[PDB]
Amino acid sequence: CPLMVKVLDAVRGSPAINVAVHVFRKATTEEEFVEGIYKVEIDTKSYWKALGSSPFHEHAEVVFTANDSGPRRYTIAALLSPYSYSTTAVVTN
Amino acid sequence: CPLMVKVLDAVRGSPAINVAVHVFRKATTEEEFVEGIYKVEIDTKSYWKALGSSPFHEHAEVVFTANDSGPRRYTIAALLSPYSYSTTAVVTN
Amino acid sequence: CPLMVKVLDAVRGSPAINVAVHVFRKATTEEEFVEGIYKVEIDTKSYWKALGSSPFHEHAEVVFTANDSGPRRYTIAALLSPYSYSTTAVVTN
Amino acid sequence: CPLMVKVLDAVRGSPAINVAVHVFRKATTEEEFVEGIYKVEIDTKSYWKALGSSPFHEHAEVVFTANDSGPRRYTIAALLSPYSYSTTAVVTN
Repeated sequence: CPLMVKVLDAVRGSPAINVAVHVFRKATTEEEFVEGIYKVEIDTKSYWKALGSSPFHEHAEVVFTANDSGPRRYTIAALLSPYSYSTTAVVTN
Repeated sequence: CPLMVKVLDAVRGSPAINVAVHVFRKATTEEEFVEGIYKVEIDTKSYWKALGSSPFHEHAEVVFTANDSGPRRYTIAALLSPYSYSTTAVVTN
Repeated sequence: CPLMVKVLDAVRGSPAINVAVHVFRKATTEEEFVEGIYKVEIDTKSYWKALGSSPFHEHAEVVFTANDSGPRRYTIAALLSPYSYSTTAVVTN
Repeated sequence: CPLMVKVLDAVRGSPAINVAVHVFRKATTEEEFVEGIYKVEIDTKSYWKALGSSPFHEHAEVVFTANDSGPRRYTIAALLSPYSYSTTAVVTN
């Protein structure tokens, strides 16, 4: 039972490529698989995550306040987008 | 029982490509598979996530306040969009 | 049962490529696999994460205040986007 | 059961490539695998992380205040994006 994978075998020219090839062959127990390829996070927020095993167990008093306030400019040209013969310009006068 | 996969075998020219090829062959127990390819998160918020095993068990007093307030500009041209012969410009006068 | 993987075998020219090839072959117990390739985080925030084993157990008093306020400019051209014959310019007059 | 991987076998020309090839072959117990390749973090913040085993156990009083305020410019051209025959310029007049 052979397995064969061909991706972009013969490439002639000047391309602009993003390639992600994931080949997986397999064969109280737990197994976890977390694969992440080409992940972009520009403005990402996580406040409470994975607090753990029994936090704040007894009479916890938590006062959490969060403010997202301010001039923030995120100017991106060609995010995760390859180009071959083009003109990518960010002109901020 | 052979398995054969061909993606973009012969490429002549100047393309702009995003390629994601995932080949999977298989054969108290738990198995978890989490694959993420080409994930873009510009403004993503998660406040309470995966707090864990028995948090805030006994007489918890939590005061959570969240405010999203402010001038934020997210100017993106060609997000996850390859281009071959084009003109991608972000002109902010 | 042979396994064969070919990616970008014969490349003639001047391409601009990102290649990520992950080949996986396998065969109280726990196994965890975390693979991350080409991960970009421009403005990423994590306030409370993995606090551990039983933190803040007894009569915790936590006052957390967070403010994101200020002029911040993130000007990016060609993020995770290779280019072959192009003109990437960031002109900030 | 042979395993064979070919990536960019014959390259003729002047490309600009990022290559990441991860080949994995395998065969109270715990195993953890954390692989990270091509990770970029421009402005990344982690305030509370991995606090440990039972911190702040008894009558903790924590006052945490955080302010992100100030003129910060992050001008990047060609982030994680190789180019072959191009003109990458950051002109800040």
